[PDB]
Order: sequence, then C-alpha cells, then structure tokens
Amino acid sequence: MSSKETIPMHQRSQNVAELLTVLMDINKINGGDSTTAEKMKVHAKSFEAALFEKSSSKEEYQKTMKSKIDAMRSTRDKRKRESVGS
Repeated sequence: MSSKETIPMHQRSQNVAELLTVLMDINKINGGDSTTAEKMKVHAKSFEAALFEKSSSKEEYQKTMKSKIDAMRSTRDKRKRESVGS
C-alpha cells in the first residue's frame, strides 16, 4: 500500500518519542548524565533510520517499533532486578 511510500516524518518522530521516553527512563534508573541522555536521543534516531531500511509495510514499521518499546519496557524491569531485586 502507498502508505508505506508516503508516511509523514512528523508521525515517525511522534512514535520515536515514545521510545525516547523509555530510554530516558533507563538514564533515570541507572543514574546517568545529561550527555548520556543525549546518547539516548542518538540511539532512538539510529534505531529509526535502521528500521526505515526494513520498512516494507507501515504495519511492520509500527509493530516493530511497538515490539522494540516492549523489549526496552521489559529491560527497565530487568535493570530493576539487577539494581534492587524488585
């Protein structure tokens, strides 16, 4: 479908921004720095660009983003077992 050929960057950036907030949560949970939060922005914008290489449906871009958010969400919880045993 031509949606995969036309999807707005403003829509991609709004979805990348939900991933950004979960990576910013790692910088809280591990107690990193403002420059390490700049590395979190770079990690999201590298992921975005590397998912765009494999974008072969809008529903595959959208579900792979959701499943990366699910992996990083689950990693917040993992880093909590490794930090405090909860």
